[PDB]
Amino acid sequence: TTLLNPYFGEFGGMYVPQILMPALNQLEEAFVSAQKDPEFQAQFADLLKNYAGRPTALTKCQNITAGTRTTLYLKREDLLHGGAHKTNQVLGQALLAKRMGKSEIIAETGAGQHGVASALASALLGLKCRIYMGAKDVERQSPNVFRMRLMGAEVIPVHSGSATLKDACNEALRDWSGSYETAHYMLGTAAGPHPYPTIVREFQRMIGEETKAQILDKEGRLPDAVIACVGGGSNAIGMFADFINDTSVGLIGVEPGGHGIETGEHGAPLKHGRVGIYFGMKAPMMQTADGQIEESYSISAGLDFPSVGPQHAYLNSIGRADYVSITDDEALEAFKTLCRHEGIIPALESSHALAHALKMMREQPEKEQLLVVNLSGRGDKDIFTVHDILKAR
Amino acid sequence: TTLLNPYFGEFGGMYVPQILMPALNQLEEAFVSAQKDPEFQAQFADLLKNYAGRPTALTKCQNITAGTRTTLYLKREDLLHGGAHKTNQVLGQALLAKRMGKSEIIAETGAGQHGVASALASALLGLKCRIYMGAKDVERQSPNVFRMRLMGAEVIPVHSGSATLKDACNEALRDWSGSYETAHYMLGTAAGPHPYPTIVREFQRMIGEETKAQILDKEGRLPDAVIACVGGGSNAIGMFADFINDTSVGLIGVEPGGHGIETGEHGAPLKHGRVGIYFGMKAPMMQTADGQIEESYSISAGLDFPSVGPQHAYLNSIGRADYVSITDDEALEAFKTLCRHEGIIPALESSHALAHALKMMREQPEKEQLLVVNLSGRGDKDIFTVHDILKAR
Amino acid sequence: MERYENLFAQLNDRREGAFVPFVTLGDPGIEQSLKIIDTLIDAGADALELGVPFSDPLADGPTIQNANLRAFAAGVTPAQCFEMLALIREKHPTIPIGLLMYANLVFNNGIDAFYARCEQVGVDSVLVADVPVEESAPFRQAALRHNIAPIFICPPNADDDLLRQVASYGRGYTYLLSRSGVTGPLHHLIEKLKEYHAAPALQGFGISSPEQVSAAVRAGAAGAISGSAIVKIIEKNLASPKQMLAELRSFVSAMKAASRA
Amino acid sequence: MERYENLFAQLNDRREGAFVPFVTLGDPGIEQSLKIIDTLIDAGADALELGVPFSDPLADGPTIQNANLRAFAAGVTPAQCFEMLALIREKHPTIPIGLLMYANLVFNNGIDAFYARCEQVGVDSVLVADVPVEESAPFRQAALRHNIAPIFICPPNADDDLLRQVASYGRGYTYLLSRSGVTGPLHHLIEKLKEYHAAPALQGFGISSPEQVSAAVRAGAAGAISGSAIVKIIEKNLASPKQMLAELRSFVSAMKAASRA
Ligand SMILES: O=C(O)CNC(=O)Cc1c[nH]c2ccccc12
Ligand SMILES: O=C(O)CNC(=O)Cc1c[nH]c2ccccc12
Ligand SMILES: *Cc1c(COP(=O)(O)O)cnc(C)c1O
Ligand SMILES: *Cc1c(COP(=O)(O)O)cnc(C)c1O
Ligand code: NA
Ligand code: NA
Repeated sequence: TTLLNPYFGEFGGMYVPQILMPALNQLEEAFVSAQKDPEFQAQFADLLKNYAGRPTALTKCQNITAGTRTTLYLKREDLLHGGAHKTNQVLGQALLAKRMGKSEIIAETGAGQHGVASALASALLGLKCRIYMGAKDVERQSPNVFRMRLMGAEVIPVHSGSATLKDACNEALRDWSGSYETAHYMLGTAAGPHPYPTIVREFQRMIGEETKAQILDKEGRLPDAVIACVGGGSNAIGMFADFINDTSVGLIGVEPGGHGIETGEHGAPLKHGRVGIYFGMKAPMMQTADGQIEESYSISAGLDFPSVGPQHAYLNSIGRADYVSITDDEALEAFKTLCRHEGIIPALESSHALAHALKMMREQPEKEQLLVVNLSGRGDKDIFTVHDILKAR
Repeated sequence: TTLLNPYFGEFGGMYVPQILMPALNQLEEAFVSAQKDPEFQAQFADLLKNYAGRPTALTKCQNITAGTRTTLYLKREDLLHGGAHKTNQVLGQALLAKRMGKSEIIAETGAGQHGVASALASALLGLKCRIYMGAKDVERQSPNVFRMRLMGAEVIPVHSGSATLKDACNEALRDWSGSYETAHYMLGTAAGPHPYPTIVREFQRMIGEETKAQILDKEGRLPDAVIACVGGGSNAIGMFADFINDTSVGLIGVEPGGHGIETGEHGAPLKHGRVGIYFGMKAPMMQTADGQIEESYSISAGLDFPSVGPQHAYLNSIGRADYVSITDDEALEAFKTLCRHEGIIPALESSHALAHALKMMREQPEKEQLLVVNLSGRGDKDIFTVHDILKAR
Repeated sequence: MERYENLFAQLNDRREGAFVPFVTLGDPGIEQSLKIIDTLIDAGADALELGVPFSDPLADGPTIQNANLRAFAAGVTPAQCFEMLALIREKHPTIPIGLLMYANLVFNNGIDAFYARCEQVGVDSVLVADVPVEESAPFRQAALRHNIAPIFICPPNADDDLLRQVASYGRGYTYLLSRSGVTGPLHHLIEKLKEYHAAPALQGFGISSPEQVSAAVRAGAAGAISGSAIVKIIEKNLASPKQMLAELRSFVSAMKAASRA
Repeated sequence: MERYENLFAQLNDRREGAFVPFVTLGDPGIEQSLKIIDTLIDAGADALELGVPFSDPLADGPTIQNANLRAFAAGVTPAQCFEMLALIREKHPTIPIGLLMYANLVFNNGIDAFYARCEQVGVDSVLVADVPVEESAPFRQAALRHNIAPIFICPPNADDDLLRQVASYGRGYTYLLSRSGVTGPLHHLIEKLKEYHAAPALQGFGISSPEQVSAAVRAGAAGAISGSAIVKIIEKNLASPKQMLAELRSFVSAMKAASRA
């Protein structure tokens, strides 16, 4: 039995070993409880506002669009404490762990940002946090690894399998299944077994609510399209949710195309992968033909999740959302362009979403359109990779 | 003739070569004009809000103060676009350059942050920006140097004299004095020749206005003290100004004590320097006994300005403000402590101000007090220096 | 087929409990794997439990994670494992053979076709580690349609609702888990399981010494399964294949002997 | 003393314009500096202009920034420069000697005491590069009290208000700047300056060839000052001290000759 639907059409579910179900049922229950509890909401609202900085601005970029008939706004999650949208849902998940009486937090991280984020929520809120990270990513994310540790978290490297995020995601589960009674598993994206895709969505949705209000305030009407990168789905579902019932509003998700779809070396399972069952759920997966899970590739470390949230696969299948891809070059061009014409260094991740907006504008410059891009994070962390590339080139 | 007083008691003035005065008179005039112009104010308010993120939160830190009778709030300039308070005044100065019809911006920078800041304001607002930076700081601030250049600014290294910020400050002047007619000099702190200390103050004062409102909203009354680091004076005067007429409100400025006042190797000219005339003004200077200007030392690169704003020397001399110092160790302890108990990585600069608050609390834990610290920036940029120190140790 | 029902009845006529070791197919290589398996049988296993190497075995501990990696170092694929199974069934008629699968490998090229391929190689059961009863429908159906017994794990904290689902939906044997965590007081489940006519329980997770096999049977379980310990042996002996089989032999005999009346 | 008034009157009786080179004291070293200076005189300078090395000479171009650095490489300090001045006055009675100072070095140990030390070594004027007329009071006072002429710069864009301040407040000569920028159409200022009985103007900044000295005098300026060019010569000859003095000699003679009737 669950209280909510664990499925978005055919995708989603709860595929975990039997020993973990009481944990997901308990979590679902505590989340359902929390959403009707005014104290919980007021406490969440208060950290998002006075600790994390909400609401985030909505920024019109006239320099980018000049000479065209696009108007473009970026929702500045790069301004949120922590530097990316992930801090929203971690605070919510932490209050949940609290509300369940758990005292420890477990989280997985690839590029480091969800690990930094769970460690900051943990420190603030009195939880003991341990983070799993694949040794390959450890090697290549020392800033992050040191940030989490300055914040009292313990960082545990994962050496098995490809040693990256999916292997962190396995190690997180293994641990949860023997400590769930005291620990809560702060999953890092809107993915995984129910009720996580729904709870991550609901704790990121303020991004779309505030967008809507702001755009109505500044323009008098809803956008023609909202665009967001899609690594595992949290920022995009966050920007989309509140516009889902607004049929005239385009939802465009951007998955990394890496060196190029035809090359194989990409991160776009929703449009170029194949349905599978992994990580607690049924969704598009990057996988071989025999069914082993493979890694996602992208010039940006954070769109590494080799699968995608179920709700996006559903949205796609019914037509209600559109998903496209943007290559590393395209995303680097968009990065450059923002730095030089609006003076915002966007994350390479959010670079993908900006890049598809710029294509929308450029390919048809006399089309009349009002776009919002979700600038899911800041790109300070990417300054050197862009540096090394522009040097080799 | 000027329109406003160029002096704060004995300190300040306009000591520039005769060829630059028409430029400072013109600037003063344009600033006086702007402050009475509602269009200018509305345009400034709109970038601070929808581009820079204002207002910034005021954050209560219960974990830090537990077990004591201090209540501590930090004003989150670390959340402002750009990551530090400097973005406020640069946007104001840029609109000024605009209003004067200039098209080019000139700025000096030490640790990089004022250079990044003037380059982002420049990019947004259509100005051509060149930045002067001492070759020693260039060497040691590549991230910053590359950020400014991603944002279209030209970075010009300075090899003369100690090759640091003061030598950048000379090179800025030299250039202004032959291009002032098309260029505006975006000085980076509340210092230098009038009208800069007054204009930087007035374009940073929103930090104290919002603090006041927020603290009245959350606590019902004004703080017992506001504390802020003092590198050249802009963030602190920004936090102080609006409380100056509130006599019961303490203003405490924190200058870097470096390895220790007795050692000589510090950055605290206001309390441990000697009055001099340099950089367009009369104020406390780090200087030899024969009168050559020396460098300020500190573990944090941004409190390097070897002098201090005039208005702070005045405030100090009449008793209305207090200035103290905090050493590198003390500032590193405070850095650590914030990372681990509130999950905010503060700038080493703002670390000094937090450190003095913690002393206020720790030395008399049963005193009843409500402090605000101005967290002037984020410490992402300092992660590695803290790393290398904690490794050697 | 009814190999489990047959074994169970036979063992019950001997007053014996069942002893079933687990290995990963193809670890450390195919040939050696086939020899390990034959040695496990020759030493006394009552039934096998065999894993198909999978990239992301989120319910296993390190030991068996190394086993999959070694199997992957040697190129072993599912299509190879099935050929392995086929020659195992060819060599031994009556031994029940259960697979331990992860969901993706069964759902990959169509669920039904996975259970059909199981039937044509002679497999008797399949346990899918990351499909809980709540999600078992498609998998249990496809299983019964091809005569394979779908195995389920009964957790130590199982509540009565779960007990009944397991007893209703499983066949061949019931995997009684001794503990939470990953591979590395049961009397109640066991009575309740008999009460609901569950398939006979095999106690699993952490069985590594003969005393525990004996203790399981005394508790009322029809038997015990041991894998980690079996894999440990492999992983300890990689440098000497012959010593590998010899220690496998001795451990299995010791385990089997303990289940005896 | 009245050395400037005296020189000017003498030059005026010769129908001559004045030629005054600038150097930094102690560049490249003290001894060599003293010899440079004597060579400048022996070659014909009418008055000297001497800088005291300072750390942050924000109104000078590279050329003279190198001069201060070389002087600092050699340890030269203000107290040393004053001893230098003293032996210069001892050697040459009547030559006007002006200093080019930065504010801090004059305000450092008390403004008044700086002008007093100037008087005791025999200095005739002091120009302080970063003190505009608007801020000149303390400096001009202290100057007149000790008989030193306070020099001011009249910028090319000077408006009538400024013209009058300069003419009123300066003494000895007026520094007529040829251009904005740092060290590296004047007829109106010059007439207006005469009109307000300013001290005689010396045209400065960028004078480096004899033609310009002649052009200044024709314009009505009482003379021209050249420093960058003089310093260039130094900096070009550091490897050979003797060639240094010889080229200094030739350039100065060439400059001086050009101011002649
Ligand atoms: O390692 C063991 O001791 C026992 N293992 C089994 O019974 C086989 C097994 C491998 N992975 C699993 C996941 C869930 C249930 C059984 C297994
Ligand atoms: O370099 C020159 O050509 C002329 N320089 C002078 O007349 C001496 C000088 C040095 N620095 C200055 C700053 C302002 C005015 C004169 C000077
Ligand atoms: C982590 C991250 C993402 C990708 O994860 P999502 O769940 O897909 O949003 C995207 N942008 C930024 C800045 C990230 O940090
Ligand atoms: C630049 C900076 C300072 C120092 O300059 P002020 O004018 O003294 O405020 C302090 N804090 C931060 C974060 C800075 O970037
Ligand atoms: Na993905
Ligand atoms: Na200072």
